[PDB]
Amino acid sequence: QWLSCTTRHVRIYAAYIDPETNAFDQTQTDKLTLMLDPTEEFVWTDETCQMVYNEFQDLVDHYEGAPLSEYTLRLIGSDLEHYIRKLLYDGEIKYNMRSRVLNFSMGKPRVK
Amino acid sequence: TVMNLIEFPLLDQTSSNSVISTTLNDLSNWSRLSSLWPLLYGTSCCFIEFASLIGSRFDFDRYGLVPRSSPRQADLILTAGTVTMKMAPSLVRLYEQMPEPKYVIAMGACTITGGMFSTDSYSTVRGVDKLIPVDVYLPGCPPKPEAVIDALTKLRKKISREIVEDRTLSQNKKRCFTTSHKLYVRRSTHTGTY
Amino acid sequence: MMFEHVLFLSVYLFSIGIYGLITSRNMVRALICLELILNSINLNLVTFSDLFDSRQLKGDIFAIFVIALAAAEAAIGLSILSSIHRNRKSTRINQSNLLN
Amino acid sequence: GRWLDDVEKHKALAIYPPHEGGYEGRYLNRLRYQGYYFLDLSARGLGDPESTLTKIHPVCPPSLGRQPVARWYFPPEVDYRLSLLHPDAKGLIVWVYEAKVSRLQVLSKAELQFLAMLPDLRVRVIAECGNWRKFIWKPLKQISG
Amino acid sequence: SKLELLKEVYGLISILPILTLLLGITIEVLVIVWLEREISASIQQRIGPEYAGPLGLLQAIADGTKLLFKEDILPSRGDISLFSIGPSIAVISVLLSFLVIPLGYHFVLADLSIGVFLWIAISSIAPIGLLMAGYSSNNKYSFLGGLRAAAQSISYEIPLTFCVLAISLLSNSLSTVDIVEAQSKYGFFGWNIWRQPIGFLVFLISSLAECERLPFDLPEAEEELVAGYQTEYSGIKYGLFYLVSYLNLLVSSLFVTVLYLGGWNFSIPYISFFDFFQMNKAVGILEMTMGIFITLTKAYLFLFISITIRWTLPRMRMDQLLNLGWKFLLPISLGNLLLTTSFQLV
Amino acid sequence: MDLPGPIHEILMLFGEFILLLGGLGVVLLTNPIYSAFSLGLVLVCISLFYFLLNSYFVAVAQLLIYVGAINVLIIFAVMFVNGSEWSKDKNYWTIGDGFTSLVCITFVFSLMTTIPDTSWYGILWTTRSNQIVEQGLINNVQQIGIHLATDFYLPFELISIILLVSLIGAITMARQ
Amino acid sequence: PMVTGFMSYGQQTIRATRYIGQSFITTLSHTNRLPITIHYPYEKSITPERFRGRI
Amino acid sequence: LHEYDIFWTFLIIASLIPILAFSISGLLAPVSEGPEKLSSYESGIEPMGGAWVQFRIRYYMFALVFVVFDVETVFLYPWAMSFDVLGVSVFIEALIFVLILVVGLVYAWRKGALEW
Amino acid sequence: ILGILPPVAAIAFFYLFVAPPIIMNWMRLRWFKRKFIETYLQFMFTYLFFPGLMLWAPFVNFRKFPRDK
Repeated sequence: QWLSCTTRHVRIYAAYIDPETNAFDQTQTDKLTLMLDPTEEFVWTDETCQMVYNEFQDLVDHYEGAPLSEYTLRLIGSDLEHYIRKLLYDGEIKYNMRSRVLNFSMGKPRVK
Repeated sequence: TVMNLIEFPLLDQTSSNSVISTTLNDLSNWSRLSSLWPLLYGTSCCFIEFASLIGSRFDFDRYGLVPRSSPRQADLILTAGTVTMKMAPSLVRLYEQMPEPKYVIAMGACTITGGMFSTDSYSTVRGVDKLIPVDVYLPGCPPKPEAVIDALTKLRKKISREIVEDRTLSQNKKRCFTTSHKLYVRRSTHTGTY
Repeated sequence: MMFEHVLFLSVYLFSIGIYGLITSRNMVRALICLELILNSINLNLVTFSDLFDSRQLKGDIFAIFVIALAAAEAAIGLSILSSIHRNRKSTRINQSNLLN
Repeated sequence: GRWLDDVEKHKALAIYPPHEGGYEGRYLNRLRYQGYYFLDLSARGLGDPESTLTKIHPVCPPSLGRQPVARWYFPPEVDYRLSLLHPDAKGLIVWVYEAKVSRLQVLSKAELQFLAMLPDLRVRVIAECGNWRKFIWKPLKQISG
Repeated sequence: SKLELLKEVYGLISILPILTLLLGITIEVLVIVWLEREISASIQQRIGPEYAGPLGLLQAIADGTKLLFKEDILPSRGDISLFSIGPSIAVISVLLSFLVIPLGYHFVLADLSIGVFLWIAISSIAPIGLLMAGYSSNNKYSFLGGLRAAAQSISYEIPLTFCVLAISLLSNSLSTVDIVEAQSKYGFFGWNIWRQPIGFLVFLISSLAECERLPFDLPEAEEELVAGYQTEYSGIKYGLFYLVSYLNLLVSSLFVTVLYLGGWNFSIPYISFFDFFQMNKAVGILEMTMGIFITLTKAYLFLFISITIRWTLPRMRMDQLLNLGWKFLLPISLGNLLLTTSFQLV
Repeated sequence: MDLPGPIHEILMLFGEFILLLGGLGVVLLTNPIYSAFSLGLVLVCISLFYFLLNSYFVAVAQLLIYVGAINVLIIFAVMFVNGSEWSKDKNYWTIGDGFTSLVCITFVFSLMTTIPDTSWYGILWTTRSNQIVEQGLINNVQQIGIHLATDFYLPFELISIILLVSLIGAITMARQ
Repeated sequence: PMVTGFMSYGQQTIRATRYIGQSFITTLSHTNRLPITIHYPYEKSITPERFRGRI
Repeated sequence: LHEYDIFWTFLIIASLIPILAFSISGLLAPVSEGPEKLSSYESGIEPMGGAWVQFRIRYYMFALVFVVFDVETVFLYPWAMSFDVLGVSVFIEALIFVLILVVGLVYAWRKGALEW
Repeated sequence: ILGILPPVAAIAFFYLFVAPPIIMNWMRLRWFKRKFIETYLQFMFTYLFFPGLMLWAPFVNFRKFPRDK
């Protein structure tokens, strides 16, 4: 069923959920939706996420020929966990900046 | 020449609230921290001493720590024992399926980094915060049976550091994206028969 | 409006009790509506034994007996439901006309 | 503002609470509405605290078993946090949580005196140390030396 | 004139004593949860809910206030159509029972000659709410988790009835006050628990499973699936279920002591507490507080007995529980009535 | 015994409006378990009607023997009918829906116009000796208590064997 | 038969009671025992001279 | 049997109690939890699907025998109240009554009805 | 009607003044070495003087107490 790689900030859902509630948690699993970091570890302006949305087709259509297995889900999440690292290593995106614990998965800032 | 600077504080954070409307939530969060309940979870090399926290050596139940074996009820879960790649895709479901005043922490040095499982192995996950946002990281493999109570006392203050306007930072939005697939389905592999 | 408004609701239940009976499709719904009709008649009965006949209650005893027989019938009908669902693996009432 | 009675004027103090913390958070709640914004540190771990509050100090990251010299040259946390602070802010309220008992550099009382000057010269710092059941506060500079 | 109604607008009802009963029952809930969390987990253990002040006297209401917010979740399958409707029946079934329960000399809330009958009738409405709640969701661990309890509860009211009737036929009444009236004769000889201990045994053993004792056999073993039909019920829902459980316990203790023991009678008959002094001056508040005193302690004794029994027997499985409730308690709970018939024949 | 006052008709209308919606839920909703729960609601709100009128036993018993045993039995029964969510939209079934909703309304009209022509408050005056006795000093659990066994001896002796036969038949039928 | 049941129904109950009351009066000295378990967090355990903490 | 006005006031108050508590919870609550929220407690990742989990075959017999054996009590109560008031005839009548259902219970016991 | 206040005031104040701060001392003095029925002594009193026992329950206030003018 809905066996998706639901890692932090990487939830490639193998089932249609883009309502407030999927009403079945899967909606028969025919769309393969995705939500980006509900914990707000990164604040998003549309333009910044537009490159990720564009390369989503590069990851779902350009290099996909294997059946619906989490093998492909790791094949996606691997580059997904480094596209954000690249987008931050060049300063285009920044961290949460809210009243949460403000954890640093990639460590504190640097001086280049 | 700073790398990965922090975002600017957008609000000016300038406000003033009445005491008769603030002390209510103040004592409410005081109760919320002084009535926390554990959630049962424990796997491996950094767990077993949790059991001793219920006896005559260590007794954290003295503070009202009611151990609940259910996600939707409790709010405090201890990721005791070193976690691997698997048992995680169902672990995060627990954090997703409990009320919002969770304020989860960690336990076991092999869960903040993966200490004794960090030379070469395709099973162990490097830390837990790369799966779930928690607050405090607890060292020790096995974790010191007293350090956990001290870290609970530490976290006991963060909730007391909350105000009435803070009860809006748990509301969510939806970055729900409309993207489909084109691939072939796989039938269920975990066939339950003998 | 005690003595007058309640009876105005007896029919307004009895009728419904019959309708759900006729338009019923599953056995359990038909039995529910049957019980509903019996309760309608019970209610139409009791009020009569409160306005008058207070020396020796002649309605409340009859209401008790009606409730007892209603419970007995609701037991027996469900018992028959067990056996029918054992024989055929569906209890669709209106799809069994092999006796005509 | 009972804390305000001994923070704006002194700018140097230490919190002596009971060893549970279940009575002190209310105090921290009130100091978000003047220009004071929280910086918790848990001082244990850093070397000479000067280069931790003024200078670009290389914080050696937790090593991964291999990789000889690799230190990301981390920055200080005073002037940058001022740059993120608005021009409408009274002071930087800071908590030296690991100030106690009852090439590193022991954060002794001399180091606290040298952390009592950044409040005055160029952060409203408060030391932490558990004490008697009644939540008390005391100027640590006189305790310092 | 008297156009519609002169003195009949709203000034015929006062809601003071009802709210006093509410405050009292809430305080007693705090007391009983303190009893549990300070005696059960302290037999050979550490102290109970310390650090909530001196002792856990504030811990109970602290847990209540914490459960108050707790962001009620309302799962998807099943909704307000039956979810919020579930625990309401549960809480009302035991809250309304507080009507006919007395506390002392002339402190009953309603004479209600059908009192104990009303209590027995209201005790057999909870299973409806339990089945509704357990089915208000869709997944397992709540459907069967509630089905088990709703089923096994049904297997016990018959001994309850055949033990309450074996006392109604002794007191020749159905109102609690007259029951304790027929029992204040010999101080403690005339107490029904000595006249009919065979009925008291059945009532006491049934009371355990009737107030969900035990719903889970072990501190680690669940309530037979993962939990007792209260898994998704997170905030005030689980709070109300905790309440209704403790309140069933309380009503059972109060009823067994008001039936088989002297309700507000001393060890010496209740009327005799006035005659031996030849005069009384201010016995009003004395007798009021002493009725709250000599009565609540007797039920406290059974609270403690149940607390102790909690850690002495492995509560049976629902393969033995039905057997015990049906083929064991029913025959003797009928035979005691068959005996007391000829016993009260005189 | 008697009732408070002009609060009476308030509770009367309230209970009537509750019971109407209850019956409509019994008869309309397709999901049978919702129907059974609405039936339970109907029966408790009619037990309250029984209690309002000063007849106490036939109220509390009706609450115990129906709102208890019968409803939980029916709930157990609905665990044997599979397949729900039939059609909908304004008489989901065939024209038989309309034919019923016609003939039932004719039945209503007939009885509902027969009733408001009999002066019930005038049929109460002609009997001023029936409810004028009370036997001298009795309460209303002893009225039934005695008048069930002093003259209703035969049906009380009878009902028991009916119960026994029903039990035997139910066990012999339900068991395979 | 029933005479064997009329003889053993008291035996089952007497065994149940001989076990229940025995365990009850035995755990009586446990519910009100005189042991003192772990004290507050200000009463940490003693540590002999072979362990490992912060190197 | 004089004034159930206290009963009615207690009914309305204790029926307002649950909706009052629910509404009070709702007022001071979080407008949050837009997560999955479509699956319930202690579940294998998203387990979903399944039916025909009844085992009504066993418990139905218990329910039936209970429903039949219950009616005894609401007939005994008017008798249990009117023992001394009347003579001893009601004693024999109720003995016949109860003995009928004792025989019924004996039958239900012998032939396997009350089982595992 | 004049001298009625001292009697009903002194006993009603003692009913809620002395027991609250001393129940916590009698329970803290012995908690693990009690007898089989000793815990029954002060626990019952936990209700009787309750008019004031809750006033010295953890409700004990730590307000800032505006000082002498």
